[PDB]
Amino acid sequence: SAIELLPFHCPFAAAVNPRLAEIEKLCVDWIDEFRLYQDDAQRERLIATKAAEVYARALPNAAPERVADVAKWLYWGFATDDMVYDNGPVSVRAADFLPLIVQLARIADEPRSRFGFEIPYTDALRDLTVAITAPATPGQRIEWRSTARAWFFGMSWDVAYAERGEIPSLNDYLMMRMHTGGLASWAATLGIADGFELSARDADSPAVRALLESWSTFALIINDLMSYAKEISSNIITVIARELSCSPQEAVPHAYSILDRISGLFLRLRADLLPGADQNLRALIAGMEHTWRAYLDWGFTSARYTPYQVFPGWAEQPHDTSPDPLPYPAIAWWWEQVA
Repeated sequence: SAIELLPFHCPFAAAVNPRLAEIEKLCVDWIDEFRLYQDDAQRERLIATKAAEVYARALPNAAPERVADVAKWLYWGFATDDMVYDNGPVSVRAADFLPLIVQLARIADEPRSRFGFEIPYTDALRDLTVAITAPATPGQRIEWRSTARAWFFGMSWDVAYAERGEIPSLNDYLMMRMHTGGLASWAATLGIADGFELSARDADSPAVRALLESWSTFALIINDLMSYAKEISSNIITVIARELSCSPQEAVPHAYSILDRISGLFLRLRADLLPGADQNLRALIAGMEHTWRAYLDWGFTSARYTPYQVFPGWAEQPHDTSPDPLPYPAIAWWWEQVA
């Protein structure tokens, strides 16, 4: 059932790499080099995702060659997504998905690994893995490997619920959405492209883990809200509708309440951490700010989610201003980290 989106609140200005044209050209030439499409129509649709633009908005100050390198990860993701999930009327079975997805996780870890059967665009996954990771630091490569594996594991969970034709509880959705959306992998690629890397102390610190998780969650809730109109099983709208036994339209104000309470917590943790933040944590927080705006500015102009959904506009203030923890025990601990 169709919904009406509410305006979005974002206290950060739009930003874009001033060499986007060059970034886009490098990516299109790479798309053609590895033929990440079966026909001209698929080629046009892949280019129309504007994966280069969303990365360029997240990385306005990064070297365009490195923005292009990490954008290949998202173009590959879109090309492989548009193939693997369009593979028959019948839902993909987790038991069929898992043996393929661990092979893709392995190639992200070590592209020299090869298998007796490989899906199309696996050569492209090898190429982008080397392009992204070869110039990176050892620590950045370790982050790339762990966050890629976490995303592939996350995908397996979405496939499990699609196979069962079931909707997860809101608590279970709020735990797993950060994993299924690969925002840890996104953050790892921002580090590689922009040239930053958290200390072990910062990366492990519960305040920074809460910052990363709250940011990951609300960013992917924005993704769900932008993708709903086009989708019409694990969308925030469908999850809340089932949780509260209400209509998808009745779910909308609840979705924006959760969005603004999680965004609100992110801003409190950001305010706590920025004064004492070293150059690396400052760079990550800048990347997080630019990603928030990037998803909104690109999400409503990209063909990836569009028209299906008109931009509902900008909100003067958040839809919910409560500082109280969300009553979801998977993520409630975040609020313990506010100083």
